[PDB]
Amino acid sequence: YQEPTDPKFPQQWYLSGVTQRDLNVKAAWAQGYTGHGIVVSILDDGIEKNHPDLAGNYDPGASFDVNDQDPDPQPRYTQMNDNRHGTRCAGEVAAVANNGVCGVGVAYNARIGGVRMLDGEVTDAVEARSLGLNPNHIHIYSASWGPEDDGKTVDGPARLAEEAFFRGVSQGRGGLGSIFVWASGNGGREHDSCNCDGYTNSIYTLSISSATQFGNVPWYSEACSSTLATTYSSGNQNEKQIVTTDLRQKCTESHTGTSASAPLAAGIIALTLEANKNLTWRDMQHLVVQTSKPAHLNANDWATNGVGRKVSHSYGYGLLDAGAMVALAQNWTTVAPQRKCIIDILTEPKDIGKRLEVRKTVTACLGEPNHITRLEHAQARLTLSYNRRGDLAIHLVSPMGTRSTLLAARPHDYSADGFNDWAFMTTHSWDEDPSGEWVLEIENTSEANNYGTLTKFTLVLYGTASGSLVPR
Ligand SMILES: CC(=O)NCC1CCN(Cc2cc(CN3CCC(C4CCN(C(=O)CN)CC4)CC3)cc(-c3cc(Cl)cc(Cl)c3)c2)CC1
Ligand SMILES: *[C@@H]1O[C@H](CO)[C@@H](O)[C@H](O)[C@H]1NC(C)=O
Ligand SMILES: [Ca+2]
Ligand SMILES: [Ca+2]
Ligand SMILES: [Ca+2]
Ligand SMILES: [Cl-]
Ligand code: NA
Ligand code: NA
Ligand code: NA
Ligand code: NA
Repeated sequence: YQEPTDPKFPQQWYLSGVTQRDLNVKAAWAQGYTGHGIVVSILDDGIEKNHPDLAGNYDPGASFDVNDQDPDPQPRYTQMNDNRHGTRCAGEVAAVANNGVCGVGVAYNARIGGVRMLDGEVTDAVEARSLGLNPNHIHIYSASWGPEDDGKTVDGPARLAEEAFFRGVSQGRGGLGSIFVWASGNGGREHDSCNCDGYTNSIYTLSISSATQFGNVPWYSEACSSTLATTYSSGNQNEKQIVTTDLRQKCTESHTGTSASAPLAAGIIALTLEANKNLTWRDMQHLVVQTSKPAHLNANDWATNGVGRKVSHSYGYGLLDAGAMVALAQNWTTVAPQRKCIIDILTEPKDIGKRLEVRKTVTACLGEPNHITRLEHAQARLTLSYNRRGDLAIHLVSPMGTRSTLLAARPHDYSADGFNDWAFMTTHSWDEDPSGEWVLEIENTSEANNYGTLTKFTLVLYGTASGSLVPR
């Protein structure tokens, strides 16, 4: 195997490193996996399809302009180069290799397109038409953005966009399911808590956070239980950043944020899908859980779950490992059909006050076709009132003792609107048996005499009843 000769490949430290602080992509390339036959679309502000490092891989069938309602996602050029982000992300996935220009994509033989959908008013219809673009041609969608990262918003896909997610994972990709890769957010300095973003909090999105070059949690990171894994991105000014294609046929070394991590993940997922084109959308999440690596990622919340895997709310299961992903994909056995066990927990509304604990012992649909002994995602779907939402912290403890933070205190969130059947999701109990006692904790983290009521708590378990591995 001959590594790429591109002039900035040496600066792509998260791919070209020799110090074990990288995504282990060369190992996948040397196994023969470069993205050939895979199609990725960037949902963003457009794609410079004539960029010298993108044109060779550009796929019009992976592209559309929802903002102007035409097929051509070319960005709108402005003095401030506002609409450059999609071009930066596209190069991370699939910049051409060995062509003397900039660097390379993770999946440098994949085909790449873009949906121009952020340069205009983003409505539910715009979102749905983007998520549902050509779902039997595009394999993987990469989205780096969501509701405002102001630390006070709770929002997610409205009806058309949620229907697009369920159509995508159900009928997309020949019934194997569209793979939606999502950035978990850039709201760290606002103390944002990313389960309040219904796109990344979805079970249908494969959610990705960031690590700095020196292995730390970047200033912009949001912690939450819905994140699955991590890729490298930017940090402080002594740490390197992401090197990729830029608007006006240029090359940048200063692409940043969690919004630069999701495209790298999408590229790794493209390599993995080349290694086994029959992987379902759920198979892909299982591969990420099993192969991601905590080592050398610094956080104070690493905890071992019930099946022996280390998990963090900043990093999920750790750093994506492309070589390990493609190796495990090759002989992967398709997971069993997804079961869903619905448990209505409360017998009466519960005053929250300063603190509320709800304990319930469940059988996880014992005796029924939705019996789950092997969890995937779990949700606590909560309906509650409270006078100042951001003073709440919410935790969910599984029968195996795994504490998932569903919500951390958000100081800027002054809302009096509470949560209206909000489906807080955790990945941290993946592969655990969910039978037994679950504990929900709701706490007022402020000294204020805050007040409200929990009126509904639905525990929703997804998973299967076969195929478990010995714990790690
Ligand atoms: C009842 C009903 O109909 N509600 C409809 C709502 C419509 C809006 N939704 C949230 C939402 C709102 C938004 C737009 N917002 C404004 C700009 C934000 C930055 C500014 C910096 N920036 C650049 O500068 C680029 N050059 C990037 C963009 C992001 C936030 C985007 C999404 C979204 C959805 C999908 Cl699918 C994929 C993706 Cl990538 C992004 C999602 C929630 C539902
Ligand atoms: C894909 O997986 C399904 C489910 O196990 C199986 O029935 C089918 O034969 C597989 N297809 C290929 C091409 O391997
Ligand atoms: Ca256009
Ligand atoms: Ca190149
Ligand atoms: Ca956020
Ligand atoms: Cl469902
Ligand atoms: Na975001
Ligand atoms: Na997700
Ligand atoms: Na534990
Ligand atoms: Na149990």
